[PDB]
Amino acid sequence: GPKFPRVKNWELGSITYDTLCAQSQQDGPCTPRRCLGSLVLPRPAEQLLSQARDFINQYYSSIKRSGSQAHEERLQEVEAEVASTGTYHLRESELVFGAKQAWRNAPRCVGRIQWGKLQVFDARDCSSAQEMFTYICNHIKYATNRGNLRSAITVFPQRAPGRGDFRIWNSQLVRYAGYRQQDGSVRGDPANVEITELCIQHGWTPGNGRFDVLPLLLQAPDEAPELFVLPPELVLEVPLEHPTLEWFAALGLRWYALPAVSNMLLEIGGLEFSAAPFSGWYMSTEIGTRNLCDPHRYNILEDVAVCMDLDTRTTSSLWKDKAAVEINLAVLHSFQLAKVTIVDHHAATVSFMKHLDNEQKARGGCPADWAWIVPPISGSLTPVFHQEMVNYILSPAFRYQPDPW
Amino acid sequence: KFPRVKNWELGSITYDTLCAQSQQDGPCTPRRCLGSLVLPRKPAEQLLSQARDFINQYYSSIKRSGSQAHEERLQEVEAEVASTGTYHLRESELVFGAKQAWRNAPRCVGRIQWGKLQVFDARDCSSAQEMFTYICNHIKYATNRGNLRSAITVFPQRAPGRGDFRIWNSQLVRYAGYRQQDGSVRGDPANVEITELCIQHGWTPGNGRFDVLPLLLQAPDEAPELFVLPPELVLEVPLEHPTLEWFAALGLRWYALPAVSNMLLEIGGLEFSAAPFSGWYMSTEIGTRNLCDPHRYNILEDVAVCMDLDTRTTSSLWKDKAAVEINLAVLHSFQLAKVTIVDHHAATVSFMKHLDNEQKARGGCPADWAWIVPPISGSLTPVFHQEMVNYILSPAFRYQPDPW
Ligand code: HEM
Ligand code: HEM
Ligand SMILES: Fc1cccc(CCNCCNc2ccnc(-n3ccnc3)n2)c1
Ligand SMILES: Fc1cccc(CCNCCNc2ccnc(-n3ccnc3)n2)c1
Ligand SMILES: C[C@H](O)[C@H](O)[C@H]1CNc2nc(N)[nH]c(=O)c2N1
Ligand SMILES: C[C@H](O)[C@H](O)[C@H]1CNc2nc(N)[nH]c(=O)c2N1
Ligand SMILES: OC[C@@H](O)[C@@H](O)[C@H](O)[C@H](O)CO
Ligand SMILES: OC[C@@H](O)[C@@H](O)[C@H](O)[C@H](O)CO
Ligand SMILES: [Zn+2]
Repeated sequence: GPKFPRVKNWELGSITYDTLCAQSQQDGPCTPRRCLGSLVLPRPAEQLLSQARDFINQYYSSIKRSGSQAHEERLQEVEAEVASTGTYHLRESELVFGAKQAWRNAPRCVGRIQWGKLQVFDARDCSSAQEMFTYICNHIKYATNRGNLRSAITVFPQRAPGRGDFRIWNSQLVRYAGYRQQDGSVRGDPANVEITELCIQHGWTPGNGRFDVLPLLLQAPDEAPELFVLPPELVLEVPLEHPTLEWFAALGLRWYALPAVSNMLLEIGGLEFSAAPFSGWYMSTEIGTRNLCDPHRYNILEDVAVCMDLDTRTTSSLWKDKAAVEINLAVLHSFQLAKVTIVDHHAATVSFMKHLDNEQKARGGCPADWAWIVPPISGSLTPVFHQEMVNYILSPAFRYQPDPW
Repeated sequence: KFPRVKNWELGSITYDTLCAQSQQDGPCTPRRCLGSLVLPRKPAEQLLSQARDFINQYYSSIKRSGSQAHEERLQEVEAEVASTGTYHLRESELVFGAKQAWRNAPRCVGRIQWGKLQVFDARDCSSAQEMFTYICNHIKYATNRGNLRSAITVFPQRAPGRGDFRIWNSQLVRYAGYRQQDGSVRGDPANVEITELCIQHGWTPGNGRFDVLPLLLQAPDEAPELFVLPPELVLEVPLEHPTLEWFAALGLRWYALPAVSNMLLEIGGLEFSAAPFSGWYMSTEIGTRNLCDPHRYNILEDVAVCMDLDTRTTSSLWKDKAAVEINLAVLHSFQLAKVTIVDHHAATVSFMKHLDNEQKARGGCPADWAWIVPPISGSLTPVFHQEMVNYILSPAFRYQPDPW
């Protein structure tokens, strides 16, 4: 056969070869001697220019003007810019293309069937924390759209050599506070204890609920981060109820509509956008299974199973499984009731399979992180479980970056 | 560099140093990870070094390393490879090698049990008939009236001058799959090809959904021979649900003994092409994969309809709900039948314990996260939150191509 990874779908028996991986200009953490594909985290003008040239080539390919005069002119314009400044700047349409391509290229995102439909907000003119806040508020308003969620990304100015970064300190635009208690337990989201304490140290009067929306800690270059409280009316939340378990509503659970990652680095052509929050809509298991049922998160599995009167004293009763299913159903039912976009893990994974087929034809493959694409409940009940996947890093890319503090 | 391995639920970090012991390459490269792939895409000195390495492991295990009998045994192996191009394991070494292959098996969640393995030396087997007798004893021993006991039976090693001893079945016990005229399959669609091979080799087919296949056993360079397992040897569990009284009427059942019969056991450079092993089931293998996979018995919709769920839409999570009840039925029924089974919560918890032991014992543990994390309720189990390093240690079980 061909010398490219052979990729099998075990449910269907179909075979594809990934040739796209040939485009990867960046090494992952795996070697022939060991696979580290389950690790969450991994671990100069000449370099910039090659990355720039490569991106400009991608861009001109995408507009079908590869090799053209404008392509060569743009390439030269970029070299000369890097020549005199040590950096360069993207044209608006390049930024739009690059942002979309970074999403398209994101191995961990199951939502990529939507990749061509991304509203890119250019906020590269932003010059203060206050303006960052306005742009973020605007983003949230646009993306939330009163429950009819729209994918969006707001791109703040790129890392500039000699100058400090724009950084959103929160990992998400909307996340709930986590308050460490005397007993050592946490009220709210344990994931967010550190950022919550930073909000308080920076002047935020903290609530004491399990679902207090965190304020934004926004950092303009070479300034201390500034604190901005999101106006409650901008943050759409959904009270959780269950379609058949009437008591479920009395748990007082809720989640926010808008999943917006705010601390990833968007890298395009060697340029680094350290603040480029993007948002899509939730896949229900992100909330139902991970946020609400993770032992290190809200960890509500036992609470719900007890209310369901399950035998929580034995693993074989599958109480964790029964309760998790009902929480997930409650999440779906409540978002649907509240008319807030949400996709269940079956619809999401079916759409990702369609995406894989599209991308096979468009690009000869699709980088995908199986561990992340397969949902955290009902894994093999979704088609992606049976789909071998090849993981590799393509640029443009979203990258994790260390917390600014 | 040693991979830093974090558990995201507990925040604890380990470093895998064991992976440095890997002498065999997996499918990954820095350019791309192929960790989700089920199968791999594809002389005296090398054998001698694998042999020496293994003998060294063996003598280190009985803490007689560098000793006398150690050096004699290394000498024996060297003299035998030098003159014959191969060598033979002492039974004690074979026993050690098999347990170690199990211990090293990245996809096995049952490895807490690795030290308790009954090893049957069937290397004195000269015919398919004798293989069948060994296999029958294996099954009897392993099944043990439902009190399942891990076992492996090791048939003669591969030899350069001849065909392999092979069991053609992928499992000792598996159900037939009969391709119907209308393209559908009665029974297990996973077994259509082996079912057809059995028929072509003269088996009279049943037409049930759960007809236990006969064994196609191949002695070297001979046509495979067909042997029917004595039904009394094949313990089966009718599946009923503890609360859904209609579930038993589905007529579903599964066999007690999960026994892989087509993997190659490699020990010290020697390859055992037939070395069927068995443990006991983790419920999700049956409830979720065997019964609910779309390309297997695919019973999700039937159960969901019997549960009277809204089957028309994904958002009702009928699949998830049905799957849970099926797994619950499997556990209840095996527990009712007094047949050893482990649920995926118990199994993954014990596996975490095993990871801890192995971290202390050997500085790591090869683990294939995609396989260790159960097919349902992944993140509800501790292994989901556990980063794992996957690599090939020897002794090893490896896949091998189907003999036909
Ligand atoms: C449109 C609806 C979308 C859906 C349903 C969706 C779905 C998902 C899901 C379920 C994850 C796993 C997150 C986790 O478990 O932590 C994820 C991750 C990710 N998504 Fe999306 N996504 C969507 C939109 C977007 C957009 C608009 C972008 C960027 C422009 C994007 C880029 C990413 C990236 C970079 C990750 C990795 C995040 C991480 O590793 O923490 N996604 N997506
Ligand atoms: C004692 C109880 C045992 C349990 C609960 C157990 C559990 C499992 C499970 C859940 C898998 C994944 C199976 C699949 O989905 O295909 C597996 C695979 C495997 N197990 Fe075990 N196992 C046990 C005993 C053994 C023994 C005795 C051996 C060998 C001596 C063994 C070696 C292996 C190997 C090599 C695999 C990979 C098989 C494959 O890729 O198809 N296991 N085990
Ligand atoms: F940098 C890191 C260090 C440790 C864990 C980690 C995982 C981050 N995942 C958080 C949840 N992912 C989210 C959250 C909200 N929204 C999305 N989202 C939005 C659109 N597509 C996905 N994804 C990163
Ligand atoms: F060579 C291959 C080609 C395609 C799939 C594949 C994996 C199939 N795995 C079969 C199910 N695994 C089983 C079955 C029975 N028994 C166990 N088992 C018993 C003890 N430990 C595991 N595991 C190999
Ligand atoms: C250890 C493991 O890599 C880790 O728990 C991963 C597994 N898969 C995941 N998949 C998604 N979508 N999101 C996650 O946070 C994780 N966590
Ligand atoms: C494509 C994917 O690797 C394949 O479906 C794997 C996923 N995880 C698995 N895990 C186990 N335990 N058994 C399996 O057969 C599989 N199949
Ligand atoms: O409270 C601090 C954590 O939420 C923070 O460190 C996040 O885990 C991080 O920003 C995710 O990238
Ligand atoms: O019907 C033949 C299949 O059961 C067989 O090819 C298995 O999939 C394979 O042998 C598993 O190793
Ligand atoms: Zn890998």
